Amino acid sequence: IGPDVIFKQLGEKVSIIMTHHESGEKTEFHGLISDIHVEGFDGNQGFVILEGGSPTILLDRDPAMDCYVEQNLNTIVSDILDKSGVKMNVTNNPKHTDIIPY
Amino acid sequence: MPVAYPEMARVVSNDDPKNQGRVKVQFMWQEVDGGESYWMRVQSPDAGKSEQVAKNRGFVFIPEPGDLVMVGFEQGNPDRPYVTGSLFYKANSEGAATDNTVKSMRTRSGHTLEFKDDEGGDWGITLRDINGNVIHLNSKDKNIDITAPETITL
Amino acid sequence: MPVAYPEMARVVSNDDPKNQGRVKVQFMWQEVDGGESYWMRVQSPDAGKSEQVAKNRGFVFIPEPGDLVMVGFEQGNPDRPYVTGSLFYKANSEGAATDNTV
Amino acid sequence: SINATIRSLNHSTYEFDPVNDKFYYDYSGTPKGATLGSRSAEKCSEPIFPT
Repeated sequence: IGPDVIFKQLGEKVSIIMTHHESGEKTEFHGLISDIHVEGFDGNQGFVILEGGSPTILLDRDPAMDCYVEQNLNTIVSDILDKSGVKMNVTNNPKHTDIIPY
Repeated sequence: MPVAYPEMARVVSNDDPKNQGRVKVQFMWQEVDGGESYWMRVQSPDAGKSEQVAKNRGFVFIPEPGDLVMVGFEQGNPDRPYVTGSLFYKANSEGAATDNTVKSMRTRSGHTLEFKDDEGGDWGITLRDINGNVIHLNSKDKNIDITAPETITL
Repeated sequence: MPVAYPEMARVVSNDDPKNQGRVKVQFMWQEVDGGESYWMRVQSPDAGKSEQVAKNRGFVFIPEPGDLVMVGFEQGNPDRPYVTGSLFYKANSEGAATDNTV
Repeated sequence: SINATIRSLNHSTYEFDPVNDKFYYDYSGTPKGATLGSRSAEKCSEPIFPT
């Protein structure tokens, strides 16, 4: 196949569903891929390891400087999530609704 | 929690809405794109009050827009900035005189209070403005001169 | 990378070759053998320029050789020293008058 | 064993010089050593960091 063609799955979606047959319960998870390993020993055909997790993992690779003047936690969260290229579903609903000067 | 150390900035605004002598600065990471901070305190060599002086007892010299300042953070918290002092640099300084013989205090209109330590000439104290009112204490000659362009009243 | 905190020194020179009000100091680890630093800035309670005062506006009192000063470091970098203020001590001062009246 | 990851190339640095009264600025750069794996990794991580 070629390792550099396998490396094209970086950042793609992953689904995991677990089902209990006796009761009918379920558990679901959605995530993204961030690292890929291509391995092989003793001349076999090889295998692949996919690593990743929740989309907040890809929000941890960009240290910077910035500041916010006279806003609340609602507006600051929206501004931060609007400047990233990661697509995510959000429920924005904090309890402290007052203005923070700096 | 992060830890912060002193930085350099530029004074932007002076008109504090709460009348407490605070200023607004602009940091170096805001230089290319623009921006400014909130109101922060300026520290002084002397400040307080008394019974005969209710407010503004001490040394009151608030910075002007365009000044280069040093900003510090109290308790190491980057959310608690304050101004510690001002700096002289290439764009606004002519340095010290020969043998460091001049010590002065000047405002933006041109008011001056000056001490000259050169005992081989120009030794004394001067208080004057740009219009031409002078009071000069001359130490080489032991004289006192008072000069007014228009009128001197006693 | 190391982190530096304020410390004391002694002034040795005023004669700045670039005419900018800088001084040279001697640290406490240079006392027994000898040595100096490079030229450093001194901070002031008031310093600027104006339209009528082109240069040297504010409070201009440059320290003299033999003075005891406190040295700070910008961003914590030990390669960025500056003078923050001068000190009164035993060899220097007669103190305050009675009731601090002078 | 060959591995690839996602990293950000949208960065810059600044400096203020008071002795010369100048502001210096530098942004990003150009690659000089790359493989076929490096090109696929940087093409995948480009849309993640637009700021």
